[PDB]
Amino acid sequence: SDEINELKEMVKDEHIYDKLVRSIAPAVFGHEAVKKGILLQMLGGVHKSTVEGIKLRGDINICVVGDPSTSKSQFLKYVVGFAPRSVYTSGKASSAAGLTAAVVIEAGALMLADNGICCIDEFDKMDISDQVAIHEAMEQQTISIAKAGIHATLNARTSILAAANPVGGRYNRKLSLRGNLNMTAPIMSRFDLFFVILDDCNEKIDTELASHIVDLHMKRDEAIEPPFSAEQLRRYIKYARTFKPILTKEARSYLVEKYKELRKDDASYRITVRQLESMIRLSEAIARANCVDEITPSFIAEAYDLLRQSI
Amino acid sequence: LREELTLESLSNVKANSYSEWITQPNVSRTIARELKSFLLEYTDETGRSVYGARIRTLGEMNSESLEVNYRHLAESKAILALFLAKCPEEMLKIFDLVAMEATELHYPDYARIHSEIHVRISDFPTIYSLRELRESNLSSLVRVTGVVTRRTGVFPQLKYVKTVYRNYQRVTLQEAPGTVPPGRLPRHREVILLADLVDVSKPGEEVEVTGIYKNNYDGNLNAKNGFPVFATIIEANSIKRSWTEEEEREFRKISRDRGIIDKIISSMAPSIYGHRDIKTAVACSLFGGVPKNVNGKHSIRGDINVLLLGDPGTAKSQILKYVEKTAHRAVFAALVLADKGVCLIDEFDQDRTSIHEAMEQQSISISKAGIVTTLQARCSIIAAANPNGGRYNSTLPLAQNVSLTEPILSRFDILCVVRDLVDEEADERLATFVVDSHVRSHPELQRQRKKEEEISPIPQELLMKYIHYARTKIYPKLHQMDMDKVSRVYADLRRESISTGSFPITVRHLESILRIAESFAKMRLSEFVSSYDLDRAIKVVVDSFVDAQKVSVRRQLRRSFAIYTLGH
Amino acid sequence: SPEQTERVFQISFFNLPTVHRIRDIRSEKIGSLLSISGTVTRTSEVRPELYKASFTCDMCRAIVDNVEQSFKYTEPTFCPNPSCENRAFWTLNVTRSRFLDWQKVRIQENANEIPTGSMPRTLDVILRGDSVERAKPGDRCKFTGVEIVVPDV
DNA sequence: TTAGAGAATTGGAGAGTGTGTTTTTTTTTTTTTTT
DNA sequence: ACACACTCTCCAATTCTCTAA
Ligand SMILES: Nc1ncnc2c1ncn2[C@@H]1O[C@H](COP(=O)(O)OP(=O)(O)NP(=O)(O)O)[C@@H](O)[C@H]1O
Ligand SMILES: [Mg+2]
Ligand SMILES: [Zn+2]
Repeated sequence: SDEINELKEMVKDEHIYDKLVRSIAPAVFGHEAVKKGILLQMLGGVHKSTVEGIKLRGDINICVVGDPSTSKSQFLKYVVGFAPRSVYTSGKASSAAGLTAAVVIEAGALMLADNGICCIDEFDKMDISDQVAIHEAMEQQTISIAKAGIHATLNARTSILAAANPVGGRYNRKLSLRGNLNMTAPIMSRFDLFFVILDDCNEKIDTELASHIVDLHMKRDEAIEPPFSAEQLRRYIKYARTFKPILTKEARSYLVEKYKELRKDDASYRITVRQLESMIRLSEAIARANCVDEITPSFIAEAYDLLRQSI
Repeated sequence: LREELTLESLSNVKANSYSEWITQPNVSRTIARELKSFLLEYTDETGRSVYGARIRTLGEMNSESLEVNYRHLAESKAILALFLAKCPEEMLKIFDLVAMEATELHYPDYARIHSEIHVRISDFPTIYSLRELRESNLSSLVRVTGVVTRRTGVFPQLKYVKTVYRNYQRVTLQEAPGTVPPGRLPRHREVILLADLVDVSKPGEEVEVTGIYKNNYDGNLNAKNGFPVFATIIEANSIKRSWTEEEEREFRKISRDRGIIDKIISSMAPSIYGHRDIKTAVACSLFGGVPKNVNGKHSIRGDINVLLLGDPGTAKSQILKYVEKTAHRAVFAALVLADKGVCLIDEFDQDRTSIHEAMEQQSISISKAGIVTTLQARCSIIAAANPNGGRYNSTLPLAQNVSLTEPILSRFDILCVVRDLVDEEADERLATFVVDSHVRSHPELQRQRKKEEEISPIPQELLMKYIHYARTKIYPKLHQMDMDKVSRVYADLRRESISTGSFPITVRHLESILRIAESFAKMRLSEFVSSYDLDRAIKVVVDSFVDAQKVSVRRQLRRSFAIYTLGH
Repeated sequence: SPEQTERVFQISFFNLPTVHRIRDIRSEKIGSLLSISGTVTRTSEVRPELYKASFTCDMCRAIVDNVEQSFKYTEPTFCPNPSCENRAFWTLNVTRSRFLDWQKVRIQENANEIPTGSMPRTLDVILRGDSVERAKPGDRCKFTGVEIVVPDV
C-alpha cells in the first residue's frame, strides 16, 4: 500500500520527465543528452508484427564515441550496475563463442542479456571475425548452432549499448563519423543513436567541472543529491513498461513532415527509411516514460530534436 | 471364468492398483466385449458408422494401422478412456486384439496380408512441452511437441526372445524456439519409432507426438552422478505434423479475367511499397518455365535466376523473407535442400566456387578418398548484393559495381539495380504508407477481414494454392508464327549492340526470353505462349541488358531500342 | 479409486542467523544446517531418483518390498521364500516402487567478494521435490540445506 | 559329589573351481606459404 | 598364469548327557 501511495505521488507530478532525466547517472557532470538516451533505451518501444508474419523491432541500440578522459565508460558502469538484466564485456578480451554460445552447449553474453541491455566497451578493438557474429545476431535477435551432429536455435531479444574510440584517438571535425570510426557500414546502419563527445575547452565550464570532481573526492556520498532513490526509480521503470501506447492521428500527419525535413537535410550517413522506424520507437518510449497511452505530437518533436543531435 | 461383469460393475476398482485390475481374466474379457461393442456401433449424427468406413479403407490400401479418435472413445464408455489414460500398455494390447476381429469381419483371411494390427490414438486432450514432465508421468500416456533435431538410420530388431524381426529407428526431439522462455536453453528428449512409424519425419521438421513415457536403469548415469538416478525415453504411439473442383473452377474464373498478370504482380509482397519490376521478376521466378532436352547435343533449364543490386535499406531482405513464407520449398542464406525449389541469398571464395559449379550444372558431383557420388540442385536462384561498398555508381557498367566473374552476369536470367532516389512526393508516399502499416499492425473477425482486403487485391491463401496448382498442372509451349519476328529482333539487337560498340547480346538472352515468355503463359494458366508474352519478356530482358551498360552506351541503346523497351 | 500411497512431506527452514561463502565450506561442518549464496552457472535436466524399491523373484512367485537405496542402486540379499535359493534375475517393479524428482545445479562465488589476487571457486548443489527448475543460469541465488559427502560409487 | 564314557553339534582348514587382465570444437604459441 | 572371489567338503574340537563309585 505504501509503495502504491509513493508511486502514485511521483506519477502525479508535473515535472516528472525532467526529474527522471536528471536522476540517471548522478556522478557524471552534464551530458544530459546521453542520459535522456539511456532512459529511453531502458524503457524501450513496443514490439509488434504485421499480418504477413514479419516482425518489427521494438527496442533501441546506442553507440557512444569520444576522445580520452570523456568519462564515457561511466555510463556503461552505471547501466550494468542498475539494469536488472545486463552484462559488461570488453571488446579486446572476448571471443565470438563467449559472446553468443559455445560447445563444452553453454550460454554466451548475448544469451544472458536476453530482454536486457548488453554493454560492449572499446568496441573498436574487437576483431572483424567477431564483429560479424554480433552483426548476425543483432540482425535477427536470434542465435544458431549447428556442429558435431548437434543443432540448436535460440532467442536473443537484447539491446546493445556500445563505446568506441575515434581512429587516431582524437575526433576530426573535417570528416564524417564514418571517416572517424573504425566500424563497417552495415553495423553502423543498425544503431538508433550515435553520440559524439568532445573536450570543448572553456574556463566557465572547467571552473565548475573541477569543483564538482574535487567535491566527489572531498565528500563520498553527499555531493550527488539525486532527484529520486534508485529503489524508487526501478519501481517507476517497472510500472512504466506496462503501458502499450497508440499513435494519434495528428502524430501520423506530423511524422511524414518531419521525415521529409530529414530527407531534405540529407539531400554524413545517408538518411533511410530506418530513421523513421527508429523515430517511432523513440516516440513510443517517450510516451511510456510519461505514463500516457496516446502518442501526443509533442513527443515526436522531442524525438526528432533528439535524433538530429546525432547527425 | 464363464460369468462376465456389467459396465457398472467396473465403476469400482476392486484390486489395490489399476494394472492388477485390468489384467484379471473376467475384467479383461468384459473390457474386450465392450470395446468390440463400441467399434461396431459408433456413429456420426448422419448414422454412417465411421469405423466401419475406416476398416473398409484399411484393406483398400493394404495397411497395418487403424486410427481411433480419443474424443469418440470419451463420448461413450468413459471409464475405458480413463483406464486408457492410466494404463496404456495393457489397454492397447486388448484393443489391438479387438481391432483384428473387427477387420476380419470385413475381410476374412486378412491374416495372410498382415499378421497383427496396431491402434493409433489421436486427439489426446492434454499437452506438455518438455518442461512439465515429472516422475508422476511415468508409464502414463503423454502428448508432446517440438522440432526433430537428429535422426538415425533404419535397422531391423529381434521381436521375440524360429525368429521374427521388426523395423527400428530413434529420433531426437527438441523444444520449439517459440515455446522456450526468455534467457533459458532448450530441453531435449529422444523418441523410439517402431515398425509402421519409421521414416515418418525428416530433420528440421516441427512435429507432434503421442506415446508412453518410460524409464530404465543406466549404469553410467549412476556412476557419473553418484545417486540412484534413472534414464527416461518416449515410446511413440502416433506422430503428426490437394484441392477440389471448386478451387479449379475458381482458378479458371479468375484466370479468364483480363489483367490477371498485373493483379498477381500487385498481390506480390504486399507490405513493401513500390519496386514493381522487382515484384514482376520474383513472380516470374516463382512460376518459372518448362525444362527441355535434345539428346543431340543440348539441354535447357526451366528455372529462372534473378540477381538484385541493392542500395542500403531498399527492401531487399524483406522481400526475401516474404518469398520464404510464400514459396512451397526453399533455402535461405545447402543446394540439396533446394531441389525443385527456390534458393535465397541476401548477402555475400569457396562459396562463390560452389555457386559457379551450380550455375553451370543442374546436378552436383563430388569425390572424396576414392568414393564418388552425385546430388541434384534443380532450383531457381534469387540473390541480392551490396554494390562494392556504400553506394552504386551509375556512370559505370555493372562489373565495376560487383565482386563477380563475367559468366555469372551472363548466366543470370534477369539483372536489376534498386536505388534510394530523391523525390519529395515519393518520400511522402513512403512515409505515409509506413506509418499507416505501423498503426495497422498494433497489438491493440470483421477487423481482420477489412485489414486483409485493404492489404491485397487477391487473398494470399488462394494465391499460394494457385501457384502450387499452376506449377503442378500447366506446361506451356511456343507458337511457330511470330518466331520469325523474334529472330529478326534478335539480329537487330545484335547489330545495334555492335554498332554502338556495346558488349554483344547472346544466345543466353534469347533462351531467357523464351523461358520468361513460358513463365508469363503459366501465370494465367495458358498452355500457349502468345505475342504479348514475348513482348513482355523482350521488354524485361532488353531493359535488364540496358541497365548493365555505361551511360553513353545507355543513351544510344534507349534511343534506338524505344520500339522494344516502350513500343513493340 | 484404488488405494492411495502416502504423501512424502518436506520440512523447510529459513531466516538462519548467517550466510557463508562457497570458500567457507570446511569438513568440520559436515552434516550441519547451513545457508549459502552465489551465482548460478549451469543446471541439469530433471531426472527421476529411486527412493524406495520393490522386487520379485524369477525362479519363484515371491516379492520383496521397501528396500532402501542411499548412494548406489541396491537389491535384495535372499529369496524370502525358503523353497527357493535364487539370488539372481531380480526385476524392479516400477508400479510398486517410488521415485523423487532430482536436479543438479552448479554455482560460483560472487565477483565482488573474491579476495586479493585470487580466482572464484565453484560448488555442485542438489535440488529435490517442488524446488526443481526454480533456478536459472546467470541469476544470483541464496540456498539452505545440509552439506554432505558423496562416495566413489 | 566327582569323573569318565559315549553322542551330537559346529568351524573352519583347506581344497577346489571359475573368473579377469594386455591395448567438433575452444584457446594460445609458433612456423610456414599465401596474397 | 597370476591374484582374487566364492563354493564345497571332511574332520575333530567342543559341550551335553548318562552311568556308577
Ligand atoms: N516500403 C519500404 N521501403 C523501404 N524500406 C522499407 C519499407 N518498409 C519498411 N522498410 C524498412 O527498411 C528496411 C528495408 O530494407 P532491408 O534491406 O530489409 O533493410 P536492411 O536489411 O537492414 N538493409 P541491408 O542490410 O543493406 O539489406 C527495413 O529496415 C524495413 O523495416
Ligand atoms: Mg536488407
Ligand atoms: Zn525365489
